[PDB]
Amino acid sequence: KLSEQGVLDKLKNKWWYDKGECGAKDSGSKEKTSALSLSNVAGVFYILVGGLGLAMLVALIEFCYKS
Amino acid sequence: KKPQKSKPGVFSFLDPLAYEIWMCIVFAYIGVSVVLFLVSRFSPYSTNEFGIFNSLWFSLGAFMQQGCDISPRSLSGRIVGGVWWFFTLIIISSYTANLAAFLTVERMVSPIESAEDLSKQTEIAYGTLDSGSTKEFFRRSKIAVFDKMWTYMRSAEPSVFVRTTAEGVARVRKSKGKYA
Amino acid sequence: STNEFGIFNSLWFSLGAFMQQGCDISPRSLSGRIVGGVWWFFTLIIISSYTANLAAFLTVERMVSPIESAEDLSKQTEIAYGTLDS
Amino acid sequence: GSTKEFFRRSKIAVFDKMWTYMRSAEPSVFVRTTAEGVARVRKSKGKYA
Ligand SMILES: N[C@@H](Cn1oc(=O)[nH]c1=O)C(=O)O
Repeated sequence: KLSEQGVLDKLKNKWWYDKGECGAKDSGSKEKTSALSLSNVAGVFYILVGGLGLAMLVALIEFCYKS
Repeated sequence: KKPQKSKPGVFSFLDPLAYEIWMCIVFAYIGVSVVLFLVSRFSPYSTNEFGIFNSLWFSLGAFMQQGCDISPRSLSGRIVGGVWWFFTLIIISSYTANLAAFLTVERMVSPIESAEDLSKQTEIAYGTLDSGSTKEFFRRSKIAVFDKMWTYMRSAEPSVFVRTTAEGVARVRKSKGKYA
Repeated sequence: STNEFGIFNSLWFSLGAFMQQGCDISPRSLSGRIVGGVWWFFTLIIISSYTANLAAFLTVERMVSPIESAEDLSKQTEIAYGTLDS
Repeated sequence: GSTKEFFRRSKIAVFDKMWTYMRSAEPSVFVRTTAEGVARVRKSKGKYA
């Protein structure tokens, strides 16, 4: 009797809608973008300092082909 | 509260990167010049001009993308000249994106003005003068955007209703824009 | 004995440094290169600043309101008002 | 069918807006058979749901 006239459906509209929502209200304007972390650009340093060592190994193998 | 802009610091231009990045940039700029210094100043080396005054200056010109005076004429010198170039390609380009990322977000920041925005913005709390004509106007409300407020204003914690208007202006002034 | 920095070359080193261009002239002193160093770091920020903001104009549009709330109607004397007779 | 009647006696406002629209859209968004109901998706190439 309550379902054919939608009293129960309105109670479904009652209890799950009155508790406060978590929808687009915090996806809308509760974001500001951060600065870049080091970890976003960390792998460039590993290629850099790894390139620093790989330059040092070829400088030592020139010492063989110079001698 | 009328949102006057907060003035940034004078050191706010470097805000797209973290200041932990910038210190690691300088430590990298020091080490790359010294590694090239040891490569250049080798014991049989002819005509290798890259001293500690040049290799400090060559890496600076490579980092700022403004060219250089001379390039390293040695294979191990071209390696460190190579990886520093791919270093300074990314760090400059990553700075351009996050500085664009700050400004694209900042123009999407819209002020709540049409009172539908006020009906949706739970971050800014809103209240009325109780025992007047405003509070009764939302009591017998027949518009759903008004209905949401009277759903909220009865249910907000603590009391958003303010007894006098002078304190009603004061809860705007105290919250600095957190309250309506 | 070669002071290639004239008053007419100091403009030209500084200009292509502002226009991201490679210059043939380089400072050869510690008192000289500190000038060219911080001028390089200056233009690195500014061109990135110009690129960033112009994206933000084109990404987010914001069409301005010419007239508002009848105080702007009194000061504006370009528009013509309209009313209905009878 | 049973879909059109489910929006007829609708008690949810997001469902209510559809039954406000589906009765009022021009031309007939209701389709007699499902094969033509798939066809108005295929013809519109994403303009129709
Ligand atoms: N003067 C008003 C009272 N009032 O002032 C406000 O600013 N809101 C409000 O309800 C009244 O006659 O009821």
